[PDB]
Amino acid sequence: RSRRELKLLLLGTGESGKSTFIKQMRIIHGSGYSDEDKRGFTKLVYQNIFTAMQAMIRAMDTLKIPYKYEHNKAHAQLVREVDVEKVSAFENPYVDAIKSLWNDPGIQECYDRRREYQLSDSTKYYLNDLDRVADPSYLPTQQDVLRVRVPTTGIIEYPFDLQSVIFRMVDVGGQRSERRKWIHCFENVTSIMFLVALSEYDQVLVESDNENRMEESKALFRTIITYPWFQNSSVILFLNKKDLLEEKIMYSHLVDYFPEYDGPQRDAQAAREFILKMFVDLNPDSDKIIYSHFTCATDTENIRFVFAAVKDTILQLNLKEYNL
Amino acid sequence: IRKKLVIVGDGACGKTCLLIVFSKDQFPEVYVPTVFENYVADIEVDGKQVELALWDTAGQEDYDRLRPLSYPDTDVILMCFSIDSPDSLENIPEKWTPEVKHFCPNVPIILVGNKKDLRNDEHTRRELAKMKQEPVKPEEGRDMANRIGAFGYMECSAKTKDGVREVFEMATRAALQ
Amino acid sequence: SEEEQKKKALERSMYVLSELVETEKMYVDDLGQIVEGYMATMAAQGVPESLRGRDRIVFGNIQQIYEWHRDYFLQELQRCLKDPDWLAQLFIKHERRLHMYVVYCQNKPKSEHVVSEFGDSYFEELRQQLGHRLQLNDLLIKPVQRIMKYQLLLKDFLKYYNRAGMDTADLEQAVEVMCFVPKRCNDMMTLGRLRGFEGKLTAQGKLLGQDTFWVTEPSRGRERRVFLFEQIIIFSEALGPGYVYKNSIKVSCLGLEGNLQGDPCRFALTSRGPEGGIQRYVLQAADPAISQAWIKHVAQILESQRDFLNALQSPIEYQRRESQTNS
Ligand SMILES: Nc1nc2c(ncn2[C@@H]2O[C@H](COP(=O)(O)OP(=O)(O)O)[C@@H](O)[C@H]2O)c(=O)[nH]1
Ligand code: ALF
Ligand SMILES: [Mg+2]
Repeated sequence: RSRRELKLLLLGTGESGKSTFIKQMRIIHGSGYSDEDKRGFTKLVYQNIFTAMQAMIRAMDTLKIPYKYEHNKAHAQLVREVDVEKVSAFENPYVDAIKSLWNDPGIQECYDRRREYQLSDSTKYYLNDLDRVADPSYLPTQQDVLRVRVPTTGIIEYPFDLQSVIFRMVDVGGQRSERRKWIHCFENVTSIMFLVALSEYDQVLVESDNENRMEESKALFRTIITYPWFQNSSVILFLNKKDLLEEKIMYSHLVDYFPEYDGPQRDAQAAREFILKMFVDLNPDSDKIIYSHFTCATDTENIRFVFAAVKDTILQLNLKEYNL
Repeated sequence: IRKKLVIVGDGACGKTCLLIVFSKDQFPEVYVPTVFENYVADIEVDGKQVELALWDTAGQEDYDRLRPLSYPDTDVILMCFSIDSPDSLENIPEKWTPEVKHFCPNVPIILVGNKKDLRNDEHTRRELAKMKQEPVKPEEGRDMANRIGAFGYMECSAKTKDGVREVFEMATRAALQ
Repeated sequence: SEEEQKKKALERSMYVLSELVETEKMYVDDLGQIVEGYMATMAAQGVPESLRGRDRIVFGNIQQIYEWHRDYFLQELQRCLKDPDWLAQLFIKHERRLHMYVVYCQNKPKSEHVVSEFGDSYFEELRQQLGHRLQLNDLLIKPVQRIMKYQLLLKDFLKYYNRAGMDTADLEQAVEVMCFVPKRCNDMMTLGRLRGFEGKLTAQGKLLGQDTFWVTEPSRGRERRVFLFEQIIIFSEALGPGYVYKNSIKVSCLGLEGNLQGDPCRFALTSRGPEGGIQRYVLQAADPAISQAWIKHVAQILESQRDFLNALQSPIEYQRRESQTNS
């Protein structure tokens, strides 16, 4: 009559690192990524570059940014015409064009103002290091595989055997679009891992562009925590994308988006400390702790340490509560 | 040599008061308490230093399946009812006995009649006469004990302390057999 | 000759409140005998080979209960001694937490079978190493008793404290709530004999209700006992007691159409899932007043559940709403 299994929901706004957690939890406790496994992702690395570039190429027009080097007008046309769902090779009519566009101070000016449109986060990581990708003998590094972006529309569950205990790790959608489905995997939930992207504080939602991306991560949180099937289930808050906040907080200031924050500017820490405070205060039940951790999901060795400590708490609880 | 005594009866039929008088040797100090946490007491009958454990079922009386958790490995049951309440004499063969002899088969029962002093009191006679009833006489309680087949019928009162010791002296010697 | 008895209401009630508060302490430390005595000692010394596979089954979830009482509930009862008006609101507050008593009660019959058979020649040893007056099987009843003594202590506050204010409404719910918890615990013993259902009955939310229905579907007539939890509804065959699983419908895919083709006694429940097919069961009831009851309540569980979803898809909007409900 054994019961050695434990469901965990990953939840939160889209683009907050739910899938990337599952990748690291695979790297750490699963079968790693092999060379053949990586070569599968090349198509998607290749794709992401176009997604990102086309994204800006359109931003130029939208925000009336002028291209500095006339010859890029062509380049930007050619690239914007490309169908991203069919792209499966980085060949040179384009490889040069995307390189030239990335180099135009006009596109960078546009990229510096990325807040004002929907561009992905690993654009820099890739578009800076084009020459490596563009190589005909490219084979994605585990970090490249960690930084790709295949957006989820489906509840795919991922089990992981770990010290004779199985943790069944659920990966849900993120955009308003998907959240209906979430309720079908609310079944025997032991703990709610909720992700917030620290660097969201200055952006607006992809689906509805009047509304601050943290304002909504915040709303969602309180909305889930409230729900009465989660009162017998712990909640663990992973404030993600710290590395991005640390670099972002030097230009874009918090207080302009959240004026309640009375701390200093360009202070990487003081900010996240406050952001954490926002969320932990929305905890309603005063007899229940609401565990928190600052994470960078593309840092395997940071995530190794975090989930390590998270388990020894999750186990600690569910032992006392006679679920094991 | 330890034994296990569980008490049983209707609400406010002097279950909790009876155990306080024995475990202290004193009346509750004019504040009738509610919780008597399980008390191992040192009694001595026929020269045998018994350490009889006392379990109260105070409140657990509207909950059919929960009482059965207090009954295993039991060696004696101080089943009782209040003298000042013939409605408590009604449930002895109706609710209690049938339940008891299932969860504790062949294990002895001591019927006890609590608050004998409230038989004589005129304030509890005029109160009962309204309900077209009367205080249960002893020649009704004995016939009940026979009918259900108890180890021995006894009477006492928590205010007097009278027959309180002698009921447990019976409850101890019964725990032997 | 009137107000001198209104002040006699207070003192007499403070004795009852102070019993609760001072018994909540002796209970905490009596659980502290269980948790950090018998379980701590057994962890340090070692687990017996006869009892190795069943270490936990003895102590149930008692560790969860202890640490709640010790580190939160007791402390709040101490605040209630110097603020007795605050007490009623507190017993409502934590209706959900007392679920831990259900899991313990259900896993109590198992202790006796794991204790009274396996290691009684072992608990003699630990009882004499620690040195308690009370044998293990005495301390492991404390909560079972304690949860049905909360209905009592509050019921006595209601007698004496009716005169010291007309917020018997705060204490009306407070007592109500604190009888329902022992009701669930009592009911969840019988429903522990549910064979042939994968999933823990305990963590399927509150057992709201249960009743007997005749269950058609396009026909296959059959008398069945229908349990209704917040997360699920179970169809079961009664064995006159003790029950067997037959079909389920999780509330996550539940649907309802009441008063079928005119009839007050008939409704239908429908299961439409993302991955499964479409099932549809017609429940016909005995007392029409039992049918109607169920429609109302299920049609509600749904109404609020379809609120939740709409709020997931629009969470900031729905928390502007709820912030102005609060204020
Ligand atoms: N630089 C950086 N990028 C991240 C971090 N977490 C996620 N990303 C990137 O952001 C994108 C979103 O990740 P994903 O897990 O798919 O988001 P999801 O929709 O919540 O599941 C991915 O392309 C990741 O490479 C982080 O901590 N730092
Ligand atoms: F925005 Al997602 F998986 F939640 F791509
Ligand atoms: Mg994803």
